[PDB]
Amino acid sequence: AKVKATLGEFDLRDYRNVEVLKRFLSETGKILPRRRTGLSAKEQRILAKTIKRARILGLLPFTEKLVR
Amino acid sequence: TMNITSKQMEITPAIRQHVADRLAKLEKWQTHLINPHIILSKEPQGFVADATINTPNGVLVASGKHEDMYTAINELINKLERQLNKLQHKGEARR
Amino acid sequence: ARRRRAEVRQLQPDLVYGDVLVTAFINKIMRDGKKNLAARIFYDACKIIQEKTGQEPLKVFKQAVENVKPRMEVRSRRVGGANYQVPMEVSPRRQQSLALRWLVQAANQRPERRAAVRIAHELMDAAEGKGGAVKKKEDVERMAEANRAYAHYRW
Amino acid sequence: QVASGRAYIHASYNNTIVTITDPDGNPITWSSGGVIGYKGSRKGTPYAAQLAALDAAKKAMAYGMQSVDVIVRGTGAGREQAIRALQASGLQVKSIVDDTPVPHNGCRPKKKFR
RNA sequence: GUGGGAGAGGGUGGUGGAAUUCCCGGAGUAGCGGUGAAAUGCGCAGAUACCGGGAGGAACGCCGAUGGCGAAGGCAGCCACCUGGUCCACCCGUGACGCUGAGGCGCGAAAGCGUGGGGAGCAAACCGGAUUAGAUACCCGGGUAGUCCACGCCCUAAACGAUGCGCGCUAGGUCUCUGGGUCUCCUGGGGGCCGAAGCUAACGCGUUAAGCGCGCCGCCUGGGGAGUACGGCCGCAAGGC
Ligand SMILES: [Mg+2]
Ligand SMILES: [Mg+2]
Ligand SMILES: [Mg+2]
Ligand SMILES: [Mg+2]
Ligand SMILES: [Mg+2]
Ligand SMILES: [Mg+2]
Ligand SMILES: [Mg+2]
Ligand SMILES: [Mg+2]
Ligand SMILES: [Mg+2]
Ligand SMILES: [Mg+2]
Ligand SMILES: [Mg+2]
Ligand SMILES: [Mg+2]
Ligand SMILES: [Mg+2]
Ligand SMILES: [Mg+2]
Ligand SMILES: [Mg+2]
Ligand SMILES: [Mg+2]
Ligand SMILES: [Mg+2]
Ligand SMILES: [Mg+2]
Ligand SMILES: [Mg+2]
Ligand SMILES: [Mg+2]
Ligand SMILES: [Mg+2]
Ligand SMILES: [Mg+2]
Ligand SMILES: [Mg+2]
Ligand SMILES: [Mg+2]
Ligand SMILES: [Mg+2]
Ligand SMILES: [Mg+2]
Ligand SMILES: [Mg+2]
Ligand SMILES: [Mg+2]
Ligand SMILES: [Mg+2]
Ligand SMILES: [Mg+2]
Ligand SMILES: [Mg+2]
Ligand SMILES: [Mg+2]
Ligand SMILES: [Mg+2]
Ligand SMILES: [Mg+2]
Ligand SMILES: [Mg+2]
Ligand SMILES: [Mg+2]
Ligand SMILES: [Mg+2]
Ligand SMILES: [Mg+2]
Ligand SMILES: [Mg+2]
Ligand SMILES: [Mg+2]
Repeated sequence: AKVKATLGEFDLRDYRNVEVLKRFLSETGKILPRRRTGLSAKEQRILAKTIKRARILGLLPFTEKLVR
Repeated sequence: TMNITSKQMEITPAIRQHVADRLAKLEKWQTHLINPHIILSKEPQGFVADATINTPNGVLVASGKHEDMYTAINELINKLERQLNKLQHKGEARR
Repeated sequence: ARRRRAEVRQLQPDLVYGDVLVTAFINKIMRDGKKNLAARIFYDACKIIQEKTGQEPLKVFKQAVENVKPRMEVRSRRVGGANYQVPMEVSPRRQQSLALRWLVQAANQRPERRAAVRIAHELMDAAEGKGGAVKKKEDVERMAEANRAYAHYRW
Repeated sequence: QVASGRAYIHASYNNTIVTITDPDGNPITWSSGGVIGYKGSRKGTPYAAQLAALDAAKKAMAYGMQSVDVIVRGTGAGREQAIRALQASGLQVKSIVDDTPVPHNGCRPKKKFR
């Protein structure tokens, strides 16, 4: 279930877009690994940098509790 | 109690109580030394001292060998001490 | 028993009640191979089991055996630096064996002078739930239980 | 007197503690492996967690508690057993959430943990 | 020179959340904590577990990698500024302007030192509890320097790839990071693995050589005595060369 396919053509590097970015976080809030996001290396970097900006802005979380 | 066998040798009350005294070193560990038995013996190279002892946690067996009889006996106790500290501490690897 | 599984012998059923459980018992009464002896005791007791408390000595015997077999027992493992008494169920094999053993053992500690009487009475009481044997059972079983929380170290 | 409320499970390697709260999160009653007759490492066991979670729910039911959400903290031997035991309590277990706290690489741990 | 790229390279300011500790308010009761098992310790003077509020310091989870960057030491939340190194393309400028490098100069982990801040967590020394024959330890409960910041010193190391720098030459296979191309692939620069030849005492090395060659520098010459003594230079001392 690879994520870059689960979504269209986008801008990773756009920190305001919470609907795209939310997909790249796990259920627990963690930045998902390449093994999931399907980003390349260079990509996955730009991802995490911008995810992080967004979480400072209040948009994406930092942690989330795990619901069973 | 403690028995000493001087094999093919003419031993003495004095050196007997000396070996009783050297063996006393193992009393250090405070563990029952059951019917200990030393054997003193000549040999062309030098003397030989054997001892075989059972304790609640196992048995000690060892041979000392040397020119001087007394250094043979010491060697014997030195070897016995090691064996005794090992029976006493061995499973403490209980993590 | 390193190698395979250790066969449990079956046993010739007895020449009075035709039931294996009796010979095992008689076997447990036996001492120094003298089996004829081991027999009369059981049967003599069986005289007494009818004489007093008129009933079916077979019934009484087979009852007090089920009144003895321990359902749960402790068997102790070394873990780390302490030896834990551990709760485990007894095999039907082992329960029989523990049944018969405590029965006799407790029998022979009774104050009765004549052996078969001792056997008579111990069985009559165990049928009812009273005696040295029964205790040993209930005992072993409270010693399990209370260890219930060591039931995870269980093989 | 509250029917809806919360169960907090504190599960360490040493013990298991259950505290039941109001919906606001104020303790109604609590229990631990120690509250049952266990001392030493026996407190740590899953059986102990169970016995503790029961007694906690039990006590809670006397204040008329029926529904709880269950909140779980720590990695214990008794973690799962406590969860189980509340479900078999007669309490409703309206949910289960893991809140176990974790540093984003915080304070230096005691030497044991390095 | 022009034009592009990747990066935890360095310095300065600022800034976010998780967590630990403490304090305050609430609610609650008989234990919590800890170990191999315990005890010291904390707790009815209300602890632990739970909720709200506050203070403060340090380190930055996921991403994260066998990854990246740096001459080495070493460098990791996020933002901006100042700034070094380095790679690719174009084949445009100069015209051997190179290589190495005794001395010199500068950088140099941790610990340590000075002056002044700061101090949550951790923790030499130190105090207890256990373990043990004993236990000036390992394990447990406490705990001060220090760990953090500024400035100034110290100059060490298993400071390691135990492998000095530059250049040229000598099969390939595989996966990986980062460029450029007419994109199965081709091709530079880097990080790994397996291996031609060849090397090696063996282990192993092998276009990231320990192969084949040139240049320059450093170093070795049996073990201990000893990185000691003496002299000298350096340092506040420790102590370094
Ligand atoms: Mg405990
Ligand atoms: Mg920086
Ligand atoms: Mg800053
Ligand atoms: Mg309070
Ligand atoms: Mg009071
Ligand atoms: Mg709080
Ligand atoms: Mg690396
Ligand atoms: Mg290094
Ligand atoms: Mg030209
Ligand atoms: Mg020209
Ligand atoms: Mg120089
Ligand atoms: Mg330094
Ligand atoms: Mg320092
Ligand atoms: Mg110093
Ligand atoms: Mg000092
Ligand atoms: Mg200082
Ligand atoms: Mg100071
Ligand atoms: Mg302090
Ligand atoms: Mg002393
Ligand atoms: Mg001490
Ligand atoms: Mg300590
Ligand atoms: Mg401490
Ligand atoms: Mg303090
Ligand atoms: Mg290394
Ligand atoms: Mg060197
Ligand atoms: Mg050099
Ligand atoms: Mg390469
Ligand atoms: Mg490099
Ligand atoms: Mg190789
Ligand atoms: Mg070859
Ligand atoms: Mg190659
Ligand atoms: Mg070589
Ligand atoms: Mg020499
Ligand atoms: Mg010497
Ligand atoms: Mg030195
Ligand atoms: Mg010197
Ligand atoms: Mg000098
Ligand atoms: Mg001077
Ligand atoms: Mg000083
Ligand atoms: Mg040197």
